[PDB]
Amino acid sequence: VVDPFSKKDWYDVKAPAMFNIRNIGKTLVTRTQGTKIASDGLKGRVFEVSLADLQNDEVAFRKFKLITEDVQGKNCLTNFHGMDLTRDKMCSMVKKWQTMIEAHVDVKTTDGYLLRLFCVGFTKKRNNQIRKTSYAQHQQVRQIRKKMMEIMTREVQTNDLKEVVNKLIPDSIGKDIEKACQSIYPLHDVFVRKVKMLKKPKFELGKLMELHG
Amino acid sequence: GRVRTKTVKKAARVIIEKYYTRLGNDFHTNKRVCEEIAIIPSKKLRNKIAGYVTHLMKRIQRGPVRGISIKLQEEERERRDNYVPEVSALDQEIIEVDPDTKEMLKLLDFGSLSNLQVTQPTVGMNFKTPRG
Amino acid sequence: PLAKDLLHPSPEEEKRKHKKKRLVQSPNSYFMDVKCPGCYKITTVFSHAQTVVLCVGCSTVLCQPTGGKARLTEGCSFRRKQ
Amino acid sequence: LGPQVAEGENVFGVCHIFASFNDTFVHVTDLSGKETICRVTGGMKVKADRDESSPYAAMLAAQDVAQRCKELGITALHIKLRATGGNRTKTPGPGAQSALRALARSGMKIGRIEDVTPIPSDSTRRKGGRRGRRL
Amino acid sequence: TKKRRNNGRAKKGRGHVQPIRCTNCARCVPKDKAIKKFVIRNIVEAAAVRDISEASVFDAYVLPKLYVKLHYCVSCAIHSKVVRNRSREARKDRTPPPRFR
Amino acid sequence: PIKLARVTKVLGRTGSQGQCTQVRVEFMDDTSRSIIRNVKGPVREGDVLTLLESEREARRL
RNA sequence: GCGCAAGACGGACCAGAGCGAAAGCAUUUGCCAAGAAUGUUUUCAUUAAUCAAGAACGAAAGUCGGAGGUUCGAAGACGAUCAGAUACCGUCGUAGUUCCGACCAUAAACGAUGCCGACCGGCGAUGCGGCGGCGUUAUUCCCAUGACCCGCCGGGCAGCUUCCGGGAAACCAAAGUCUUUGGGUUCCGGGGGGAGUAUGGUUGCAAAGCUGAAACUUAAAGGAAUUGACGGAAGGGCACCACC
Ligand SMILES: [Zn+2]
Repeated sequence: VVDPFSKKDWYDVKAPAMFNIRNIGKTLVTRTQGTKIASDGLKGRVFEVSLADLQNDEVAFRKFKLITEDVQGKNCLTNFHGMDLTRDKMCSMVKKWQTMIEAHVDVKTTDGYLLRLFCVGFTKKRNNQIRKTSYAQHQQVRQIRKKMMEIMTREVQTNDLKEVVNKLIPDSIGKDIEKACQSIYPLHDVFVRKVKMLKKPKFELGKLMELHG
Repeated sequence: GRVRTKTVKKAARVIIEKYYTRLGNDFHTNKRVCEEIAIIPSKKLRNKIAGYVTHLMKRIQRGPVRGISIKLQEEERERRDNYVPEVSALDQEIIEVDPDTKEMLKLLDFGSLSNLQVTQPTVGMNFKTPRG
Repeated sequence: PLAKDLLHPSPEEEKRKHKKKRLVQSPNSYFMDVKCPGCYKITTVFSHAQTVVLCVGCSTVLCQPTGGKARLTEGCSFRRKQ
Repeated sequence: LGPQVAEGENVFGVCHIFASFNDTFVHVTDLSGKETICRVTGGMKVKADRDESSPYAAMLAAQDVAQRCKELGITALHIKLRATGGNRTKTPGPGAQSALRALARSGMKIGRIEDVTPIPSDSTRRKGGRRGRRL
Repeated sequence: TKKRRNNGRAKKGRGHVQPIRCTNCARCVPKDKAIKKFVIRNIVEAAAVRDISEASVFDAYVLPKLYVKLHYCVSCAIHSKVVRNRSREARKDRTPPPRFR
Repeated sequence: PIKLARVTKVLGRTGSQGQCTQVRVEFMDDTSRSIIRNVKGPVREGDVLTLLESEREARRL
């Protein structure tokens, strides 16, 4: 008999300052009723917004899970949580007559943010290759995976989550993987397909202020 | 529908092949000559032979037809087949050989031929179709 | 077919075949004569050689072994024996 | 009541069109995924268990759901079409494009199109027998 | 007598090939006996390709696709008319049909 | 609402007993919407159809 | 929508591709001990082939003991279809399906095709190793290696093809080299039933496994292929003695 959407109030989810688009949308939460507080209700909210909504001229087939953790009175400040490729680019990549090279590490940032850098790569049929398939032998796909876990541990352990997501916007990791690993087997379309988030140290308020500027 | 059986088409084909000079485009003067050439049991077959003939005479202006053979085309094809050009297409002053062709001619002691102009061989060994 | 000459195969027809499937078994290997540039000695090395062949004087490598043919090191030139 | 913004800007909710053959769902939700709005299924329109997944049953499932959020001022939607997946069929139900077309003809706008259906790396045992659905 | 030369299968020189289900019947047919089919169609049917584009807040927004791989059984493929019976001499011709139009 | 239409080209005659002609239908609002519909009755090219629900799709019954 | 756990399973990449004695085997990483093929102007110098007896491994199911039980699930209970269903269909669901210690030793365990050896047509691909060669990429340019491209050699799983020859044919480059019959060697069949039954011995906790008759009973059982006919198999086509 009562509309529950009268007691709901809106908030502006504000992205961090690593991008060009700062405000990304709205959210809904009920008001506080004394026993519970609406900041706790809006605490565990993830936001799987794509990259074309955060930067203008970039690609669109990448995603970014964004947990919000600060509310500032009609201002919801969010933090980077995870990364993912869209499920159309993934199934577009996987053809038949080539190999898929998978890799993952549990790499650690300098502030303590235990990430998990998944990876994926595919071999490249040449320009004049009459031959039908292009697979790779087992020590070749073990040496590509060896050079993958090298670079996605030496590009993360030297930094914290400031510079890692600046590298993740043009995806410099894959553009270094293929450029480093042409000399083993030519990789074709190599990305980081997922970034998870294993465990986080306790939140400090002034640090997220630096991430929004 | 209106399909002409083997009797109409066989009779029309022979009467074109033997009497092409008298037949033209008018169905009526075709009927008046198809009843003076041939002995057809009468009209409803006579007008069907003369109609396929009137459809078959229009088909001869646009070229030959794969059945009958008439001697106004088969003299023009004969004068088209006895056609030699003035200077032949095999009289070329600069003919192009490969490197390896010149080696075969040197095996046949024809390395002293002057008209041969050896081309640069192809840089890539790329000739097979891309299987898959 | 049906009139070859088995007594007299052509010299390219001999070299195509397996070394045991020729008319008489000929080996496919040789003894080279490697000259290390940093030294002045002469050490006779088998072509399809196994574990490494060191010079006696300079005590450096000459050829590390491979699958079929032992590859020489850099600067090591060789002139084939007869 | 609604987002206090100018109407030239387009706000965003996300709909999760769970298309199956038992019925078709339309579950609009905010961008968080937590506080949802309204869930107008395909089965709520016609009272027939045979017609619970018809392409007309999603024509009317995405006409009423375009009135509750237009009541709250939502103008552009995010679309996550989902077949039942898992071990069952990973091909979408027939009442999916009709529920998109009824959402795109009711004045509402679209955002992203994305296919999140549950596909496993590998899963448990299928429902049927070894010899299968003998029918 | 032997109707097929490869026994209706692609097993040539191994002992056991793994069993997978059927998509419709859910019947355990071996992996090189399932009729396979790869579909690349648009996620929204082509009648609603204009009306998805007028409601686009993005400009020249691309259309995502469905990529499922279908392993039909042998019994229910011929029932579903995806594969058929051919002649005794058309049986030996394993070329794919002319889909390119 | 009700929408008035036109006929571009008749496609083929479907149905259980061949009672339905299937027709490629243009609208009259200068629209580029060439919908396909199921019409029962005698149709030639250049008719003026009248639909009640102008968003339905052509199936085969 | 955020988490937590539990056990199961390792897609797409996955091929008429790879390895394995056969059953059989796909996520990362390390460790441990094996192997084929190739290369060799190493070594021993007949040490070999096939095999009674005897022996190792043996999918699935099942039986003794513990551990765990996510899905699925014999038996069982319900609901429906049905003239009738004690079945197909749908919902629950014990033993089982998973882990380890014993047993069991069978399958459409199949290529329905014993192993070793020689000779006998082509063609294009493919996997692994070796050798030779234009010319393109990367390791900044050079060498070497990788990725290709063009061949050659060896051994593999296969394919197409053919008046090699066989075959009752279907078909087979082996199922050829066979009345022009003899390279070595193991197993094993003798019209159809009774019957893989009865009995005896042996193995096993049992379930069962191995070995294995006769009395009687029959004039056919059967293999390939042809021509119809039939189909609740498809593709097409037609008829107001069909429909709309
Ligand atoms: Zn099936």
